[PDB]
Amino acid sequence: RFSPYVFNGGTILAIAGEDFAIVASDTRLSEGFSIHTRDSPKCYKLTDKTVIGCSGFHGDCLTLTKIIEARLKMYKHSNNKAMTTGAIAAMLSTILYSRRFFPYYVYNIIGGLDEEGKGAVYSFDPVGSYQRDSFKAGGSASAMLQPLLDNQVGFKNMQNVEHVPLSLDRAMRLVKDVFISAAERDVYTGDALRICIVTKEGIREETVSLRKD
Amino acid sequence: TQNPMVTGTSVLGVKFEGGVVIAADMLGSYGSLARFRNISRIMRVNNSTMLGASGDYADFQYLKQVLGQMVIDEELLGDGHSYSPRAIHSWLTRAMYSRRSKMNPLWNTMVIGGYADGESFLGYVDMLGVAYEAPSLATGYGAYLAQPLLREVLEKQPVLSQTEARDLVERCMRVLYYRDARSYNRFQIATVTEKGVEIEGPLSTETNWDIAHMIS
Amino acid sequence: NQYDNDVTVWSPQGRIHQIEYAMEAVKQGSATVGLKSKTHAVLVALKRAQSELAAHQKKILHVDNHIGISIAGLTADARLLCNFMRQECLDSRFVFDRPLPVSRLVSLIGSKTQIPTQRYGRRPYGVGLLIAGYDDMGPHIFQTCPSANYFDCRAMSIGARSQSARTYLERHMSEFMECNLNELVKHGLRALRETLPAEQDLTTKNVSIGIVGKDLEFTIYDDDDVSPFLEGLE
Amino acid sequence: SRRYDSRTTIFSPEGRLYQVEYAMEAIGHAGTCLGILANDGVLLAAERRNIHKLLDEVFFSEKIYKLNEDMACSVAGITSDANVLTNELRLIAQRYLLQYQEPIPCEQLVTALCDIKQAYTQFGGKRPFGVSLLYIGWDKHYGFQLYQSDPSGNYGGWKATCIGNNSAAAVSMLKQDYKEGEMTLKSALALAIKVLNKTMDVSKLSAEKVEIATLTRENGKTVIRVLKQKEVEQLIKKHE
Amino acid sequence: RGYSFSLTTFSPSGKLVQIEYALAAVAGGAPSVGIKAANGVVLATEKKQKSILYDERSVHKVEPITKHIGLVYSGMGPDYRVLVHRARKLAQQYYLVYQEPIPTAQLVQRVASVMQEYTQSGGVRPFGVSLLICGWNEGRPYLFQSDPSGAYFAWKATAMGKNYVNGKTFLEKRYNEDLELEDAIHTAILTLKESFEGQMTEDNIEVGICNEAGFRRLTPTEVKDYLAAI
Amino acid sequence: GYDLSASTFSPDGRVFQVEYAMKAVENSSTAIGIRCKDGVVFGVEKLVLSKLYEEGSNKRLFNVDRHVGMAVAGLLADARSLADIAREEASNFRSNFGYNIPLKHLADRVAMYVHAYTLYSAVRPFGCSFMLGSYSVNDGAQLYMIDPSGVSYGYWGCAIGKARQAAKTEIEKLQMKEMTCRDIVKEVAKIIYIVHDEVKDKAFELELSWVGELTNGRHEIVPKDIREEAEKYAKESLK
Amino acid sequence: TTIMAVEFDGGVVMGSDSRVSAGEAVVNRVFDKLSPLHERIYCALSGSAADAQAVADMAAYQLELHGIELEEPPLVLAAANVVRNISYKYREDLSAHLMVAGWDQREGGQVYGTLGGMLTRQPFAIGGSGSTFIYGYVDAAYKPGMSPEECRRFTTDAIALAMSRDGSSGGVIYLVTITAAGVDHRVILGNELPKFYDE
Amino acid sequence: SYDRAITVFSPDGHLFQVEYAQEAVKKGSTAVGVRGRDIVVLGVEKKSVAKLQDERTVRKICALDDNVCMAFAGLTADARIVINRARVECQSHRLTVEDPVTVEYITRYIASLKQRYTQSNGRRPFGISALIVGFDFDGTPRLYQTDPSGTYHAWKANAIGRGAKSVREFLEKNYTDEAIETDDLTIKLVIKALLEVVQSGGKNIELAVMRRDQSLKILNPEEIEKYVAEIE
Amino acid sequence: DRGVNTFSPEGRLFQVEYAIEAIKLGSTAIGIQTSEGVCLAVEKRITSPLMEPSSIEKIVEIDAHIGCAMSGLIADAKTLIDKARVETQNHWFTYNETMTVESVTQAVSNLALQFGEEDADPGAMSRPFGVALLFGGVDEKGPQLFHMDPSGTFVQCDARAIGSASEGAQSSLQEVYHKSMTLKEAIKSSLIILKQVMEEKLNATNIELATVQPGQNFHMFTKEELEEVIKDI
Repeated sequence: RFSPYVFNGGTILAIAGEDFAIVASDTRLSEGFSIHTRDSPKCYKLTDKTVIGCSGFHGDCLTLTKIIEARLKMYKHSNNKAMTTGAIAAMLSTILYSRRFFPYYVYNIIGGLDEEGKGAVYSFDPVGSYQRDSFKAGGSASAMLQPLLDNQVGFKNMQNVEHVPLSLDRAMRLVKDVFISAAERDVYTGDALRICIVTKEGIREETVSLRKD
Repeated sequence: TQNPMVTGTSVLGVKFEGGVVIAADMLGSYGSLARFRNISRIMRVNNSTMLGASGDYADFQYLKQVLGQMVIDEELLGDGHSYSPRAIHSWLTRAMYSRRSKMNPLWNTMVIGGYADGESFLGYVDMLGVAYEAPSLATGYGAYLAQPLLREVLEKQPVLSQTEARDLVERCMRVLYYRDARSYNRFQIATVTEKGVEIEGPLSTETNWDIAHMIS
Repeated sequence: NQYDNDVTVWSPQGRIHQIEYAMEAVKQGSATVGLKSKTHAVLVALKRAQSELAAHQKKILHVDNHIGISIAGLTADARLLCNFMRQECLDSRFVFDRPLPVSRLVSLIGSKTQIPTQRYGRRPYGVGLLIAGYDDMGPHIFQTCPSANYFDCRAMSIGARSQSARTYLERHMSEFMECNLNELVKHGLRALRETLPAEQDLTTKNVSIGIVGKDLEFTIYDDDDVSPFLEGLE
Repeated sequence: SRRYDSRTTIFSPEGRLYQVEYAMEAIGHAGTCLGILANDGVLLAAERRNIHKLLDEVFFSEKIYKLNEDMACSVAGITSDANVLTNELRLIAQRYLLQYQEPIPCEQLVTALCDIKQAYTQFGGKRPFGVSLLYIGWDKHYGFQLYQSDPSGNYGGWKATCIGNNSAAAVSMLKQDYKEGEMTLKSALALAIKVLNKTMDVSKLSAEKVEIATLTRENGKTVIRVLKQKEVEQLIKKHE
Repeated sequence: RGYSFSLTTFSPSGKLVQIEYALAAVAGGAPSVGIKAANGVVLATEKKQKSILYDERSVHKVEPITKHIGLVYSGMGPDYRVLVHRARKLAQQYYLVYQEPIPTAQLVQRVASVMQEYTQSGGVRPFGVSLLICGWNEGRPYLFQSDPSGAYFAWKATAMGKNYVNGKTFLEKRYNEDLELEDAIHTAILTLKESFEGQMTEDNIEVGICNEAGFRRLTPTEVKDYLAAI
Repeated sequence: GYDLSASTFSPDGRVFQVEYAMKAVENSSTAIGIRCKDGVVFGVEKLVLSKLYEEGSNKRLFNVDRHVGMAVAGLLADARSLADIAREEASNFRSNFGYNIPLKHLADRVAMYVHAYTLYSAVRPFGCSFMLGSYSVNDGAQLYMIDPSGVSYGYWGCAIGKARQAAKTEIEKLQMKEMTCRDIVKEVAKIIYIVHDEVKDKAFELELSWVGELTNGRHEIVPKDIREEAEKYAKESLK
Repeated sequence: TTIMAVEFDGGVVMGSDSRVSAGEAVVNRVFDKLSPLHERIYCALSGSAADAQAVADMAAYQLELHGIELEEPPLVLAAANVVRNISYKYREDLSAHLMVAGWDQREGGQVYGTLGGMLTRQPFAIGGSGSTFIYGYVDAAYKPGMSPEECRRFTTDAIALAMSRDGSSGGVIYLVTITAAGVDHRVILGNELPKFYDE
Repeated sequence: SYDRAITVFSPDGHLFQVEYAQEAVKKGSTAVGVRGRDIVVLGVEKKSVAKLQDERTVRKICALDDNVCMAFAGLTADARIVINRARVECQSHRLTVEDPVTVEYITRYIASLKQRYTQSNGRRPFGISALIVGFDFDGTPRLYQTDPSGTYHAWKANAIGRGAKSVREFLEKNYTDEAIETDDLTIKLVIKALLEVVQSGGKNIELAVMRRDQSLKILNPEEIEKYVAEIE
Repeated sequence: DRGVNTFSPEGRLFQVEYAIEAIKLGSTAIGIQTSEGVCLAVEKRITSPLMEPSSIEKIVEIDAHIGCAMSGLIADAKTLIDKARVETQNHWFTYNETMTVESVTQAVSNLALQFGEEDADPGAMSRPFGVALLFGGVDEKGPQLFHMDPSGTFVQCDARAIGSASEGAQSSLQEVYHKSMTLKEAIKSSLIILKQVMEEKLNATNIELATVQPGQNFHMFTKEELEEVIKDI
């Protein structure tokens, strides 16, 4: 039986602040019991304001990002303006759903700046079904990074703690420290970290080292 | 092509300063049998590209005729625009992917290496659409045996002189001969550089069996 | 009278009258002039204004990051053929993962516009294009015509009264390989203003400039945007 | 190419489909055909043009075709087109009997066909059928019926009418000589031989120059019968 | 792609002028004759043979359609080959579907339909042939004449082609219902012999017969024998 | 007239559309080829219609496949379309049969293609002739010349365009069966400089190509040095 | 089924057994597995006998059109490219295998292997279910540069070996020698098969 | 297939085929309607009395649904086509919406259809003008006129067919709220209208009637003739 | 007779020239663009008092921010209106945002020169639309009024008169318009020009009027509002 889906692992992450949106993912591209490459960053710069993550079946990550960017230049041609994050979110919902019967098996997490300069992160699933959150993990290590991001970012189950706004630095140390917390335990996470920060100034890229073993 | 009839074994790929070199033994199997023992699994696409393939061999010849047909159609124009290795890599990624999308998958695991504009490209494309670059590739069980040797040495030396790469490929293929059941002591080494694609072979692998007298 | 009703009728002189009449369309279009230097491919368009209150119709169309066009003639034909060009470039950056070389693009357009020029009941595209595009071979300025034939030009001027602009461009074509961006656009604006009636003048309104080159993706400059390049003009 | 198109689906400068009216000229030159609607049955009487030569008369009648269990049709004009129309009507009524398990009423059948003739008269550019048709058929809704359709696709129910050569004189004689609701089958036979006697200018009417088939009811079943020659000579002699 | 509109349009008088002209073409065709006996049907048609170079045995106008049906035409030859192949196709469909030799009235209905389809379709002219289909089954003879307009007539005995009017008037005085087959053949051959102009031979007139044993062509020997006694 | 479409013979039996299209080829600029002992050479009187055009605009020497060249004339877009059709032809033949298509079969296929448009009112003839050159160790040099009618003839020396007659009278002056490419190139040059009516329609380019032994059967445009020495000698022969 | 081909200087030699079995009882104990594709191009069938036959006939059709259209005998490489295309385009529907062999002016004798839709010239290209029992013999007894009689007695020996061991192969051994002169069809009756170690 | 462009502009901007189709309507049997308080009446002139004629199958006032009926004039066959398409589409509307069609829906439908055949390959324009009268689910009366050009309108009372100029002049003169206060003043309005154009006061049009939330009601020629003597 | 795709000796399609002449017979409509929004008034040209005045609707809605005036073959513009409606709503579905005016007039502008008589896979359009539209609306770029014609050229205009008396009326538009104009001034001005051009005496019945403001959706002025604005005459 030919199987058309393989879990190439690698986790992404996205956070929304008052004025930014980080997106991060490990670049281990695993399969079975090996490591294809210790470098295949799973964030793809879509526009000047929108950084899209993709984890899961690596082939559909490539095809899906290529289709998205093609749709962005189609939009820009017929409308004379780049898609915002809102439009990219909805359009990626109809792309991911128009194959409802043989899915793109790719957990997207689109983070970026809406037209109000405020953070926005649209976590998806393989068959469409999006939403806007303030933070999100996806992929292999979503279950080990999600609760800690609830804790230090959502401040849930706390008492007598000031729900201070999410500052860019503390979001950074959250990203790196949580990916280390995953690299210790998740088998599919590690070998690098590709943290892309989004602001009005453009997209600045930052990488981090992790456990290789 | 749901089932493989005549497969090959692992292909090896490794970059080096100013060119890429790959090897793939000239064996073509049919089950456990080593039916075809003098088939070449490395193609020259043009002066700057050369391709490899494990897995099903018939589909490899389909990609030879189609792909060489493309580069010949493009050489016909004589407009100075030729597919860099990145273009050929992306194309095979799309053909393989689409064929997957129809559930008629080309059962290849190709490894495209090339050298255009002094930048050694080295791609990978398996049947399901997975693709990526890397300093060292090995399809099939080569990703199990020769792959740790190549990432070990490249870890020790990410930039390699050409001959050091060639010995590294020879020694990896020595391991594949000793341990890969579908292997055979007859392989080609392809070198793509400034000058062009040169396909040496059939080569062979010296083998040591001193351990065979150690058991007692 | 009996030969000028169809595209598929050879005259006794061996000429397709409908195709020639199709080129009369581009000859009536608002003058648009392109040209190129060693590094840049410049376009310059006079956006006609039907009424004083009406705005000058757009003559430049973004085709991709490195290719832009300048129509003149039947506009709807121009947006059809532009949609085709865009679909070509998107398909190339999809499959081959690299920008389409321009000459191949104008070849595709050539074979496209050739088809109705030979099949009964179709009509030749009455849209005469200039295409600017930068690729590995340097900047390009192709001219296409209703006859489906395309040209590779140093500098060409199409539109009504374009012959003056081509006259000037013969007067100064020998300087174009060395000109920087601004001087180049100055040449284009002068030659384009050679076409209009003497009293009427180039302004920020009726001019558009789409430049594309080595270190610059294709960019279109509108009414206030041509201000920087819209000065002096002796 | 456009030089060659006859444009058979366009109006004139006065709103008259030239091909439909020219077709009406063709049927205007066809052999006269008329039937009468009565209480106890219906009869059709058509001037034959197979008159007389070395013909064989292999068939039972010339211009009368059987359409289902319960109907009959008479054509006039283009013989071939009449063939195509008859085959099409048989196909329609038998599709209705497949899809409903009952006979098809006359009105539904005529409408199904006349939509076809109209369809050619509107688009497709084909020439319209130059074939007028008179129908007779019984149905459990409305009783015995007579439907005249013409090339334009228009049709109407009639109690007795005549299409073809001298149709004007025929309908005139019917206006002078039809007793609405009081014409019997035999009264219909006599009147029909009256009209055909006066109209057919070929001169002494024979049994060979016409045929008549009558439809009536018998024991919960419909009977479609053609008149044998002895009955025709009998009825013409009676007409004398 | 081809013209889609009908080329035959009702003239303002309403008579299809293309079928008038096509009938004029058949009227100029080589003369043919058919007569129905009590037990069979004769078909004899004139060979408008040019130079003696012709291999006269190479092609025949009287082709069988099955074991019991014939065809003769009058006018345009190649068109006739079209209708022959079409007829063979139809009779074979009927034989597959119902497992019975096709009754000749049926076959003439269908082939009449096919001759009609081209008086109405797009950009085709009507045929230029008037068929004579003779057939036997149910122990009974059949002889039909199809025209370019598609209508078919059932005949006792008929004539077509060049001088078909004098042919028919020749048959009206010489056909009798009780005519056996051979004397029928004699009457037909005399009928052609009225306006042959050329001294008939066993090479230049064809003779076909359909009886209970089936349809076939009479070899020029036998036809030579019937060309005796005249 | 009687000449309103190809599907209409005149009273004398001449499909006027094909003849007209030939009158379209004859208005274009003359191009010539010469098959010789070891290959084929092409020249192109490519009139440049204005100083604005790039050196290399409107090339009339194509590459329908690596072992076949193509010189065209007349309405040039139609020439390009024949380029696409022929290229599809050789590609189809390499995918079907796995080796370079014999040029003879290629001019059969293309000739049937052009001929496919002289039967219908729905389409018009290609108003363009053209020459095909090829060299191979198996069949040597070959030169076929399709015209608007679709007929394919093999020539030792050909000429198509406006000055076809003068170019023929020039080509008959040669013993082309006994010359090699590197000497043929000069003579084709002299031909183009001679046949070109200079004072009318000045300012053309010379655009040459061969395919044969020296190019290993690979059709390629002439080296610029060889073209320039050729123009130099031919112009010197004008004098 | 055990078909075999060999390349020697003037041409080739296509041996083949003559049994086609249905399961455990044979259907045909004489069947020529060598159907001509042209005057001098034979294809040795195997696998689905019906499928192999359809493949041989279609390939013969295209090779004959291409044959006449060029007016020159079609090169064997052409033939194995058409049988290669038809065996590759339908590979999920045909269990066929066609060692297409022959002669041609431009190259001389050839034996192309086309199992699964691939194309590989080879010295000796044995196939068929019995071919899995003679790899040893052919490898031990093949020496390049074989005279024709060496090729014929050689393939007769090899197919003899396969016939003694294999159940899918039995009967007579057909042999044809394709050269510039023409085809020389020969048959090996069961009383003439060279006897080997029988126990 | 036939794909010639039958309907094409002419050297004034006119669509000659549309003007010609409207010519065919102008020779059609004159029809009239009016929109009253709770009733909607249509009258179709006489058409073809022809004493042998059958009445039932030669009427011009067919039913499109429980609440939508229509007159017309011109090429009666074409109008039979449009009537059929409109019927099938009404029922498809009840399939996809569960709500009976407003008169606006079916009228705008048929206007779309006539517009398409004015503007497609190888198709002549319909020669029918349809005065579709009906009741919206709220019960308001509805009169929509649709001509071959495809443009449709609401109407108080409008006349179509031959001589629609004089009759339309009539409803322009005599349509008043006193005129449609009651049923019989409405119907005597319609027949009082056609009587300028009917062939002697008649049978020689009979008509049709629809009451609020009541299926189409026709008239036999007796009750038509009562009004006949009542107006003559 | 010739085809529909024939170019004249001057270089224009015949059918687009004769069609742009056909628009010259339509009733004059006019709209004007201002920084407050855009208004639209069109003469109904009632033919008889038996007509329903609310029947003739020459200013219809394309979405919550795009009002489409027209003039000419009012039948033809139905396919344009429904085309635009399906367009903007599909745009909303897919991209989750309102559709720009330039995008709409470009999309619907794509159908003009989509006509022929030989390609015709369906029975596609056999002649150019005899409609001159004037898509008005507001987007993130703000108020904009895009003219359109049968030839498919959609052009941005500050204020434009289309129809029968578009010649003179347009002279009134260049005569009266100025960038700093307030929207009620736009309404008054346009009604003044229509009153100049109309044959019949003006009233609140034989015209309509709509506007689309930055916060206001598309809206058609009822009878009373129209009268209140015509009190100024």
